[PDB]
Order: sequence, then C-alpha cells, then structure tokens
Amino acid sequence: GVPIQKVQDDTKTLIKTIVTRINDISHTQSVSAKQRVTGLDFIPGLHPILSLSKMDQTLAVYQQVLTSLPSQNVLQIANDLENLRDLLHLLAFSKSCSLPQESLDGVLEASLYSTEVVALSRLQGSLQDILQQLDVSPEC
Amino acid sequence: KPDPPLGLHMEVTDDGNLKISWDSQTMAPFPLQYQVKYLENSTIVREAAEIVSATSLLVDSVLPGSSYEVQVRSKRLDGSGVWSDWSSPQVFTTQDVVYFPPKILTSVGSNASFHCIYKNENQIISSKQIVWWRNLAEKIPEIQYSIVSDRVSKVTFSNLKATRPRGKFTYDAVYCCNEQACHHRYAELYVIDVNINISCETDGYLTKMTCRWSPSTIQSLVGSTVQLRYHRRSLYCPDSPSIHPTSEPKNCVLQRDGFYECVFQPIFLLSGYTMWIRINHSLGSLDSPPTCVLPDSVVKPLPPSNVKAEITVNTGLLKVSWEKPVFPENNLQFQIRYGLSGKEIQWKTHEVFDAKSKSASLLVSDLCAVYVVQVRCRRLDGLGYWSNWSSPAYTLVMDVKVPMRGPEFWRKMDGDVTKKERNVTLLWKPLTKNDSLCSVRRYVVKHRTAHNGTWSEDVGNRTNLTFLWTEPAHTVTVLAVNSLGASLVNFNLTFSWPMSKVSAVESLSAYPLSSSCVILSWTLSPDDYSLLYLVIEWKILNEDDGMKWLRIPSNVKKFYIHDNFIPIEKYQFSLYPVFMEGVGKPKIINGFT
Amino acid sequence: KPDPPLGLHMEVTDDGNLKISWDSQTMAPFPLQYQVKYLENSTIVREAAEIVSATSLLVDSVLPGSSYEVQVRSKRLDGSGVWSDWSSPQVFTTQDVVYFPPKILTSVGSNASFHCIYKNENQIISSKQIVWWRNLAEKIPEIQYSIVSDRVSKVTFSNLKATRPRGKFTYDAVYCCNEQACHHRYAELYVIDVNINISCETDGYLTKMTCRWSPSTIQSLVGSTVQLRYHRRSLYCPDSPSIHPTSEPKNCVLQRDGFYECVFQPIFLLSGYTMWIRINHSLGSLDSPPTCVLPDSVVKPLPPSNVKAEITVNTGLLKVSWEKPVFPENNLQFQIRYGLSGKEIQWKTHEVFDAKSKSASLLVSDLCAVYVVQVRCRRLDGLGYWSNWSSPAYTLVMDVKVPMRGPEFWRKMDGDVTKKERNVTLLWKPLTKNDSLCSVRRYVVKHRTAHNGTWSEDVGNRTNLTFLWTEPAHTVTVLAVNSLGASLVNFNLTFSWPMSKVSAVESLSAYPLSSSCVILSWTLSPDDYSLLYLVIEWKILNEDDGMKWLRIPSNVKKFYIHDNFIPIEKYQFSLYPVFMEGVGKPKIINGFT
Repeated sequence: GVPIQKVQDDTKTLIKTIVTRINDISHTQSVSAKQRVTGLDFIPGLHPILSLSKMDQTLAVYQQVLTSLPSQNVLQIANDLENLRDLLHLLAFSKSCSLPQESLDGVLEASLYSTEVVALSRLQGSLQDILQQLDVSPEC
Repeated sequence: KPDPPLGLHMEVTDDGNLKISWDSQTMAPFPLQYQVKYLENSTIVREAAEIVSATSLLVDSVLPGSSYEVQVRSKRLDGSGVWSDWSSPQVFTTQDVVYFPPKILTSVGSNASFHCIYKNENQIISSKQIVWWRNLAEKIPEIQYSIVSDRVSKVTFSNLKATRPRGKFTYDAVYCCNEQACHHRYAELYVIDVNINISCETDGYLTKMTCRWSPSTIQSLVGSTVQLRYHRRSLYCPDSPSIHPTSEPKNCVLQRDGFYECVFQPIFLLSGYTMWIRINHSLGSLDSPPTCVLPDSVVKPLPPSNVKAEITVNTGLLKVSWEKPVFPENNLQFQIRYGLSGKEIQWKTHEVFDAKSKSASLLVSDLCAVYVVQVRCRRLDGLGYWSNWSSPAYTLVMDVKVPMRGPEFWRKMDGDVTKKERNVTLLWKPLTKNDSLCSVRRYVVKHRTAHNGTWSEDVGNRTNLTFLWTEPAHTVTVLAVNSLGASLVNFNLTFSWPMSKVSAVESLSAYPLSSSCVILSWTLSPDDYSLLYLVIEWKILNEDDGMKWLRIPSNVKKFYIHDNFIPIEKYQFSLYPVFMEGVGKPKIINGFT
Repeated sequence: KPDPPLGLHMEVTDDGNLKISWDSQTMAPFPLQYQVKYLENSTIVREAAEIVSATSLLVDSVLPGSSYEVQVRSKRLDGSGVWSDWSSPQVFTTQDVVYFPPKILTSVGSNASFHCIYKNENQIISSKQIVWWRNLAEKIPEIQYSIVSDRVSKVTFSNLKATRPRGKFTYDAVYCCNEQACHHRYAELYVIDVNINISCETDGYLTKMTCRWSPSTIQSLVGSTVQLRYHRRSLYCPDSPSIHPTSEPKNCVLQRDGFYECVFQPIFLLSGYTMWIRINHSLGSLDSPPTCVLPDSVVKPLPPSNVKAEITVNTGLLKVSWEKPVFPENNLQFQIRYGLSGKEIQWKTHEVFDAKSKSASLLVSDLCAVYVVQVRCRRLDGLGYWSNWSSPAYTLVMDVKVPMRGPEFWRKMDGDVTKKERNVTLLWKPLTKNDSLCSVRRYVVKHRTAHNGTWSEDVGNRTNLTFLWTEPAHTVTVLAVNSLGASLVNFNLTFSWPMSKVSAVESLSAYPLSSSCVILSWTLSPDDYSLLYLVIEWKILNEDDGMKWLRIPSNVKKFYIHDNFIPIEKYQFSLYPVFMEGVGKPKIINGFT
C-alpha cells in the first residue's frame, strides 16, 4: 500500500531542499561547523547519531529548540522537521520497531546570535550525517 | 418539586413518523422521567399517555388529515419525587398526498426508485390507474412500473443516464397521474456533473499555499451552498482518494479570472491536504471526488533569472546563460524561445532535458542583428506549471571574426590623357553579411609602388576614395577591416598606362532582352597576359554621369545586366579586361536597351 | 530609624569592572551612609563589606566565571542613628570571557581596540596565549596584538575599512580564545558606510535649497533616531569642513524613491553651510563627514529667455534673439540646437562664446520653413551645469526677397493657319518654393512688339492668358510678382511666323517604358538661331484637348514623361524649338504609351 521507494526519494529531496534553503542564509556558511563553543553542549551537535532512536530524539530536541526562536523561515523548516519525524516513524514502522518519545532560554537571552548560528550549522551537519548514513543499512 | 417541562416541539418525518421532543430540565441535579399524553384528533379521536425516561417519543403511522396534541409533565427518577405540573400542549395537522421520496439526487448508472400515494377526489386510486410521465411529455414504460401496493404506485430506473439540463431544469420532473387526469405534483431526479480540475500552486518562498479552481459546471445551480472542504492528514495522501470523516471548511473567494483562489498560511509542508467541493443542495450534499494533494509537489517554478544572450566570437553561435530558480529542487526541463529583435518576431524554440546544463549554444539564421530571447522552465516530471517567459535578453552587435572576401573595387578616371598625374577614384560596395560576417569597421587602401614600396591610407566607411596616381604603375588593394582584422580573400587592381593598351577582347555585342534585362555577348582573344576578370562599364552615351560598372569572371562568355534601362539612350558598354599586371584596354560598343 | 535600601542594581562595565547603584530614601530629609557587602564567589572567594556615602560603588578587575552576592544597609549619617536592615541581596554570575569593551559603534577609518580576560579551568591564561577571531574567519595579525597585563590581552585595529555586510548582521562578530577552546559570547563591531554624499541643489529662482540623500545603509539597525544636523558660518566655506560646537537640527521628509529630502527657504546665498547626519543610538552616536556647501555654487543654470527666431532680410540667415538668464551673472557659452519644425528635428549645434551676444545668426536651407530652435547656456569656466533648453523658437512663413525666377510658360494656338492674327493662349504653371520664394501675388505678362511696343498686362494669380497675336514678331516675358516685387529670372519667348517655319529637330522617338513612364529622345539639326530650350507637346493623336506641354532644356536628348497616359490611345508628340527671334517649326511624331 505504502510505496517505500517513493518515501526514500521524498526523504532525500526534502533533506537536500531544507539544507539548500537554509544554505541561502549567507552568514552561516562562513562559520566553522566543527569549531567547539563552550556553553551549547546541550544542543545535540556532532556526536555519533548512529541509531533510529538517536535520530528521533535528536530531531525532537532540535524541534523544541526551533519552536522558541521567533523566525518564520525556521518555523516552516520546523514544519518540515515535523513531516520528517513522522516520516522516520513511518520508516521504523516499515522496518518494524517501536519508538518512544529549560536551559535554552538562558543562552537564547544572553547570546541569541551565537546560539542560533551554531544551532543552525549543527542542524545542517545532523542532516548531512543522517544522509551520509541513510544507505549503510539504517537500523532501529 | 421539579418545574414543569418546557420547550415542547413536534415534527413529522418522510416515512410518516411522529417525533415529539421537549427540553430537559438542566437545573434539576437528578434524572427526570416524563409522562407525555397525546390526543390524536383524527377521523376517530384517541387519547393516550406514556412514561419515558428520555426526552423524545415516537408515534408511527401519522394519519393523513389528522390533528395531534401533546402535553408533558416530569418527575424525579430516583427517590420519592413529586410529579410536576403539565406543560403547554402543542397541536398540529397533517396533509393528504404522498410521494416516496419527493426527490432523488444521484448520478449516472444509478437505480432510482420512486413511489406515489396519489389522491384523486379524496380517493387513492389503484396502482394500475397511476401512470408515470416523464416531464408530462412521454409516458414511462410499464416495465419500469411496479406494484408496491394497490394504493402505492412504483416506478424504477435502473442504470440511470445523465439528466441533461433543459433550460433551468437540470433534473427530471416525473408526474404520476390518474391516467389522463394529472395533478401538479412532481418528483425531481437530479444528475449533476461535479468533475472539476483544481490547479494548486505553492509560493516561491515555502510559507503559503495558493489554490485556484474553476466552478465551470457548478455555475448552473443557485440557492445551494458550494464550498471547499479540506482535511489535513498527518503524512502525505491516502493512495485511494477517499473522504476522511472529519473535515473543515476553507474560506475561498472568487476572483476576476473565473477561478476561486484561497491561501493556507503558514504551511505544514509534507502534511497532506485532502480537499473537495461539497455542495449542500436541498436534496443533500453532492461531493466532488476527494482530491488529495501534497503541496510540495505543486510549488511554482519561477522564471529563470539572470539570463544573458550574446554572440560567441570566432564561432558565430547564440550563447545563453542562466541560473536555476530558488525552487523547485527536482530535475527540470527548460524551454527557450528566441528570435530577431523587432515589433514582429519569429519564435524559434528549443528544450533542455538535463538540469546540470546552465549554459547553452544555439544556431540562428541572422548572426549580427539584435536578438530577443526568453526563457521558461518546468519540473522535468511535469508535476507543476510552466514558468512565465523570462525578461527579454538582447545580444550585443560584435563581429564574429575577420571578413572572408574583400570588396570589389574599380577605377574612375579624372584628368587629361597627357596629364600623367590623374585622379583615380576607387569605387567599391560594402560587403554582405556572408563576407563581412557582422560588419566592416573601416576600409584601408594599401598601395604598392616600386618607389614607395607598399603603404596604406585609411579610408573610413566611404566606398569612394580619390587618389592622385602619378607613377607609371600603381597597385591598389582594398582591405575591409572589422573589429578583429581584415578580409581574408582580397582583390588587387593595378593601374598602368603602357599596358593599358593591351587587347584581350575580340568581339562584343549587346542585345536588349527587356527594359530591365540586357544580354551581353563577347568572344575573347588568346590572352598573353593573365586575364583575371573583366569589368563591364556601362553609362549613358555622350554623357559624363550615369557611370556604372560590374565585375565579370574572365572564364565566361555570356552575361546578363539588370537595371532600369532607358531605351531612348544608346548605351556605351565598355568591357574592361583586368590583368595581373594592370587594367587592359576596354572593348567599347554602343547599343540600345 | 532609616528605611532599608531599595532598588539595588549592579552592572558589568565596558572596562571590565562592576558598578553598583541603588535608590536612596527619598522620604528621608537627612543624609545616609551605606554599607555594601559583596561576596565574590570567584576562583577565590572574597567576602568584603565597603562603606559609601553615595549610592555608587566600583569593583575592579573582574574574575571570569564568578558569582557576586550584593547586600546593602543604610544609616542616618548625622546624630545617634541606628543602622537599618540589609537590602535584598542580588546574585550575578560571570562567564568564561571578559571583554574590554564588549562592543564598539563607530565610523570608517577609526582606531578601535579590545582587551580580553579568558578563563580556562579557573586559570586566567597568559596574554601571549589569548588570540582573537573576527566572526570565526581568520587569525588577527600578531602586530595588532598587545599585552596590557599577562591576563588582560589586547588587540588593535587601525585604518578601519567599513564592514561590508555578511547577512542581516550589522557588525563583525568577535571571540577571544585560548587558541582552540573558547566560549559562547560574541562581541560586536558596528562599522558602516558613514561617508555619504548628500546632493544639495539651488532652485532656478535662487530661493530654495533642496538636499537629497539615500539612507540605503542605515535601514539595518533599529532603535536609533536619525536627523540632519547643520551649522552656518558667516561667509564662504573653510577648507576644513568640521562640526562647530553649535549645531542645529533640520526636519526632513521622505519621498517615494527612498531618499530623504530637506527643504530650506529663505537662503543665505553666501553663508557656508556645514552639514551632516546625526544617528543617535543606544550604544552611542555617529556623524557623517561634515561637508560645507555654498549655495551659489550649486545653482542649476536658467534657460535663455525671450527667444524669437526670424529669417534675416535679403540673406536668408536664421537670426535668433534671446535674453540672458538672471543668474548667474558670469560669462556663459551658448549651445544652440536647431532644426526643422516637425515630429523629428534634425538637431544641429551652434557654439557662441561671448555672453554679450544676446542674438546670433545661422544658415538654413529653406528660408520660410518653420523651424524648432532652442538655446542653453553654461558657465564659461565650466563650473556648473547646462541650463535647460530655451523656449522652442519658430520661424514664420514669409517671403524675404523678390522671387528668383519666373514661371515656365508655353503657347497654344487658336484660329486658322492662314489668318494672321491668332489667339495665343499662354499656359504656365504655379512656381514651387525653389524659385518663387514661398508665395507669389500675381503674374505679369510683359509684351514686346515692333508696332505696339512693350506693354505689361496683369493676369493676377491665373496660370493662363489668351491674347491676340497680330504682328510678325512678338516677344513675351512672364514675371512672378510677390509681396515684395517681381521675379528676377524671367523666360522670354518670341512669336514669329517666318521663324515658325524654322525646323530645329532632325528626329523624334518615343518608347513606352510604362503606363506612367514615356521615354523620349530627339536628335536636333544644326541650329543657327539662338535656341534657349525645347517644348514637348504631347496629346492623344487627332484630338482637340488632352493637350499638354513641358519645358525641356535643349542640351539633353532625354526626357522622362510621367503622366496618366491612356494605353489604347496613341499619343502625338510635338517638339517645339524656342529661339530668341521666334518659336521654331516643331517635329511631330506619333507613338503608343
């Protein structure tokens, strides 16, 4: 009933689309993704996201973070993240496996620009990693 | 003690069911049981009383032409309650003639059954006396007639056809009659086309969704409510277009284009919208086939931006360059239209199938005129729209390459024969776009003498140049210099008196083919000097002006001259043979035209 | 007993200190002494209570990543007072990085420096190891470093080039780090294009200053007021434009083009205006480079006025007269564009280099054709602009001289051949603007006879005149009299029977080039009499009317006859030679057309 190949292609196209659309926001491309910044360790940045449950909890945290930033572009990107999380639930249903389901304000208030630019470049990295491992037999 | 019940109401259903309702006492914190008494003032007066725990009661088989009166009282269900006072009675009266059902709304291929209890002079005639007529025009065949009972007449339509609208009558109005005695009562059978094509477009920023749709067929029924109903299912659309039970209405407004257009904003992008047009008609609700869409699949393809159309130097192609729009992200087909600039344009079209190609080269008949080019793009799979044609792109007039063949030039003599220093007016013509390619920037006449060697003087854009020839021999080569260089193939013409007396033509004659055409015949002598070509010089005889020359190959014997010939004037045909060393003596004849 | 202190406040300074300020007891009519205890829970815990007579206190050299608990109590300063209770303690928590200062808001070309305190594991690292980065791009050069202290590191920026934008940010981001590991907080460098060129112009009436400036850059940081500031120096602009301490604001209004314009009236024509833009922001204030303007130097030149164009008498030159514009009074060169009057004007330019010349003269081809002429003026030194084109000058259609040439006329014979006195009907044709100037009042036929002498008869504007020729010899001349006089050149044609038999044409031939083109040749006999010209008379063969004539010069053997000939009717062509002594004998042929 549900064609899985269409879902993989739509997943790839939406990921590539969100990364390029966010890629049009010029000030983030010149910011080093791998440079470590003390204080934003709660943001699930590059730290092996090697399981379906880790991807799900990562996108859940990212959703919770994006929900508090008042930009419209990020709100739709968050909507795409919602479609993506529901899609990852559908993919786990395809492979058969169950999926279960604060300090942000302080850094948002004291340093919003740094927090946003890093959070966004880390989001781009998370999507690039999931993509780079969405073919090496992803497992729940 | 509880208060008396209030809000008494009564209604009659289609089949003949008597529904009695009353408002429950919410102020009472206890359940209430209601004693309801009804007095049926029918042809025989009856009275009854019942006790019901609920707030509704049913009395089946409503008698035609009969009155009904209802009164209600209430009492506490639990405990030693006290019966409340009786409420206000309600009285109602019924009607005679019956249809089952009054009307039917359906589509093609249905099995519509109709019945009528037909009253003739207060008597229900037999079902064999009831005859059904389609719009009082053609009797319905009795094969479709059926006998539910003697007093109920039945007609049936299996595998219905589309009830084609007759004027404002989209339905069929069946009349059941006492044979030739027809009442005014009729039953309406509707078949309505609902197939509407909806075009939806997602904005160029991925924030809002805009849908347009044309109610082309539905502009035939009025008084009913026509609206779009959408339901958002979490992911994508169901593989079978279906109606989810829960749905919401969408506010949409008609615009001057004839399409209802409305916007969802902000958007839930892969979150499927199943919409369809519901039409609350008097008979029910006609529903268009539920069409579900994923908005991401109907994004607008923007007209491609920053297209430059120019001329490729040294190749003569039409180069077009562009960039992909912001959206979409799938592969794209591209269409290009191009033509010569002007009020009228002959549009040539080409298509590109690979999205990686951001540049293209094209062939065009004209190489050096202003060109207008416009671009559009669509999704390669076509699941979308064709973009608006881009803004016009104008090429710049630049030379493709150096010219190929040089201009043909000849000499005009001014001065006395004994006066050696004579004015030679070199006269040529501008090259064609095949020789000059795009244009000739300037003309350079390079001279050659045994004294001054080889030297050149720049002429400008003029095709005439008068220079004082003094030496016994003087060579001239005219070069057409474009923005890149001079013409490749060029002709050299030498002027020299001593061998200007050299003969090369034996016989020459002319014949007036017409006032516009003349044939020139000549036989040549064996040439000792290398005869490159000839120059026919024709002018009005016994005059100075009217001087016109044409170059002729030396390898031919026949020629045709076309001009506005003047038949009164004899014309001096002066065929000048041209050699490698210089110009030979002309063969001069005189002949009418 | 004093009220305990309220409104405790404390802030980290730009120079890495802490200032504590709190609200005093307003209701107390007596001075107050304040004991303020700070608990610095830094890398080293330090609880210390200080005493202040005022409400301000400072703590220096803050330790990064530290808590601070601030408590205040108050007491009556004079008398046997009692110390009041503590105020509310307040807690600050510092971070890993301290900036000196956090941010700078300034203009292009300034000198801006920072200092850094970087914590790492509660160890203030050496200034030799503190290194900065601008928005995480590249390492600041070492020459721009400095060591105020081993912990307070320093960076310096000289010759600040304006920060070209990187996204919607309006600053450079800065982190100072222990090389490879550092903190979240970001330092802002606000530098924008402050060098602005506000264009100010004087109105043509010298009563208005209008200044426009485009704020394309400022509309990126919000919350800052913007205004125009200016000062007026008494006379002229000093070579160094600078802000005098007295400054005044000017109200200005935005327009549709996004420019702010400022409107000033009345104007001090010689007072120098030193002008700039003030931007008052929360961080601080910025001022555009002061520029001084002197109004007379920005005056748009006024068009020349009172322009009348007329054709000069007896010469045909185009004389244009105008009055100099009121301002400026300096010498001006005049560019005069001129051409025909119509939709398209072939504009040609005349250059006048003396201001005193309020009128000039030029050359034209037609001497009564309406023209469009305009004049503009520029300052002689070129300091200024080009004035608007003067009022379009138009020339009147009027004759300037006597006519140059009289009309061409020919004779028609009425009467029998034998009888002496025949009716000569002279037919001429109206004269165009080439010989008749532009109008003719009348035609005068001056006779010349051996018996009646010479007499002139006025025929008005008629092109025909029938007169009885009686004498053996009769010369006739036609003069075109305009409003100013008679035509200069006037053909004289003599009538004489003895010379009416004098033949001057050997042969005459005609060929039908087309229906409207009849081509005619003739060979003439050796003429003894003084022959002026010939007259071609063509008419349909054997008719009374259809009679038509043209004047051919006798020097040619060609004539194109362009007329609505009837193909089916053969035309009789008569060539009449014209002599001083009389009309010669014609040659008559017949030919198709």
